[PDB]
Amino acid sequence: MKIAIINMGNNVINFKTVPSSETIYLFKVISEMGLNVDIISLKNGVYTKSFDEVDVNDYDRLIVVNSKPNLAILSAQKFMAKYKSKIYYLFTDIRLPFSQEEELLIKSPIKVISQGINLDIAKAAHKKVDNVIEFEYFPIEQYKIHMNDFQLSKPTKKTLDVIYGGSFRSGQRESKMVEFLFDTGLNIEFFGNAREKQFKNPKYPWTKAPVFTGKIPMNMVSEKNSQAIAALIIGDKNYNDNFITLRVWETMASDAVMLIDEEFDTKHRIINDARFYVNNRAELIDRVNELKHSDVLRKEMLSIQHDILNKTRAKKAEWQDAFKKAIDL
Repeated sequence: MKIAIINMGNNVINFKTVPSSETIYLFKVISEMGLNVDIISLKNGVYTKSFDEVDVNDYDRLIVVNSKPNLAILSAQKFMAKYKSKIYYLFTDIRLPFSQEEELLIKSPIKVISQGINLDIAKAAHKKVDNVIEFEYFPIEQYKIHMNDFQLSKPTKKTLDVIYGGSFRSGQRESKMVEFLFDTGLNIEFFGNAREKQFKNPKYPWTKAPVFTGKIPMNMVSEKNSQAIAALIIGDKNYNDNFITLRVWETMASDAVMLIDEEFDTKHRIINDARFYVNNRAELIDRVNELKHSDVLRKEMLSIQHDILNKTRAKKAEWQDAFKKAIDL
């Protein structure tokens, strides 16, 4: 069968853009499943084919990913509007559900392959889509760990207590970042798209902020994380008890102990060990001190999380088969 992948919102040509890179990594892992795949974009290149150089109905399955209208957007729509079969939408971000004069109207039925295990959240987010639509769960984010050259970080010299990478997402996220990363009295670093000046809501007061550092190359999350004793996984609305994110795997792979905000995984799906979960600032402080004072606890926890990462990678074949079934192969 011939499969084509389209990035609905961004242009794809190289690794010099976060959205172009993730698309190329997905393409790589799907190709490696032993599938004839192409990426359709604006231009022809070492990784893509241009919309005008391919025939839309030349492909048997069409996979769509996504991450102010522009060229990539209008072109993708036009292309999909001429496609005559079912479109497979990878639902990887709660804020980015599929969404849509005649040359742009998509009429094909749409199957949403949800990264989150709770399909009701997936159904509610697309309640505005009139197209015939069906839902299925698949852990898409494991694509990074099934990369053939994925590796676990090795013992690193610690220069930080806690590290957190992320962008300034307001609301619960803002409230949770202030709760776990501010006024702790620990040596904390916050890397990514977030600046101290953004934390100006009188609703969430704090005295002392963590060290904010820039973004880091999207292939060094684990190495950045390894400089710390622990790395934190913070909850977000609708992600909690639903999605597992790339940050979880990147953090699990690192030399830093992965501590998870309880509210993000109340059933303890990620790791069935209470030691890895914290409910508030007090617990994070106590847990980090325990880790700092017991090299034995720290090493034990690390080997447990690396173990969980490894069993998961051990099921690569079944993950591949599940993916194919999800795209009706």
